[PDB]
Amino acid sequence: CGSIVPRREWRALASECRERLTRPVRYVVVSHTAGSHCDTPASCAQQAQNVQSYHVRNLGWCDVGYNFLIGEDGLVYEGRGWNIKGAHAGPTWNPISIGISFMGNYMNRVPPPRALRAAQNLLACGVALGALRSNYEVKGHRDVQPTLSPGDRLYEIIQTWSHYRA
Amino acid sequence: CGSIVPRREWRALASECRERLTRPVRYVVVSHTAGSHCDTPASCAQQAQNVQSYHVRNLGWCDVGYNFLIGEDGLVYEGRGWNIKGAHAGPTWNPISIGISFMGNYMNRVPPPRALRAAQNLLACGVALGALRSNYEVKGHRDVQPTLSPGDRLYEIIQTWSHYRA
Ligand SMILES: [Cl-]
Repeated sequence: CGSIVPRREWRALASECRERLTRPVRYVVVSHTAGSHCDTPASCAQQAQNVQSYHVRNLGWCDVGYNFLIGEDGLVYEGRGWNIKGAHAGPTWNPISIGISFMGNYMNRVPPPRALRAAQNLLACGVALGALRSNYEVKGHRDVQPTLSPGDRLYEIIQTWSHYRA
Repeated sequence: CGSIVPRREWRALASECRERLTRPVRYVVVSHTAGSHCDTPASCAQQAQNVQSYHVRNLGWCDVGYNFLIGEDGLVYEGRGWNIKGAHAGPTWNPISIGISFMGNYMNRVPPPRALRAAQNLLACGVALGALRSNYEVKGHRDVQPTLSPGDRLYEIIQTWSHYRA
């Protein structure tokens, strides 16, 4: 499901994280990377590489912090996946959430419809696989942490999603 | 289920097809367009437009002949959809099948894994929706019509699919 781009396909470094999420997960936190935007499979694969590079080598993390990344190419990029706890929303929310991050800065841009489609489809695939609860709740990154993420315009959109709860 | 680029998004001309398929459909016929390939959302949306233009304007069909198109950008493009009979495999197979076409020429190229993923994912959602049978069968275009489509290399791959039946 999701036609998710797997780790090796975007040339990811090997994970070394061990902490597992306890399925089914009840929460989904939507962020933005506040990094560069990308609109092709080649450029978004490079961008997921860059995001992981910063988390791995500079911040010293066991892997890219997000469970999944959404490109403006309309594709979902595998981060830590469904079963591995992320590092994207702080110690309160990391073990009870799935963190999906839109690659870009969305204070003054909206992501394209195909990016939003990929995100909602990804969440449906998480329900189908048992990784998410049927009644999962979507939160903005700014609703759980002091941050402008996921950006004003993207935040406006996710507030209209049927599973969003402030 | 599934993420599909809708007709209006790739700026399709309005369909005038009326004849319906009978759910659930038993057969899926995999073609290639034998035309240009594309690996970005912008270029693949244009390519779906070009394919439809040739079918509608030159061949005089009611819409693009394919039920769905697959781009090398990794996205699925809505053709006639799940419920409308296509024009892709001749009068014997058109009324009993779903026609999916990889946009490109795959005599000497393989489609990228993300294109293959998009096609397999699309068929799974067809089953989930009830548009396809649980036990649908995948055929190559050359298995039902005299043609090189879907191309030697693509044909080699679909023969390895679990629902393939020569
Ligand atoms: Cl970490």
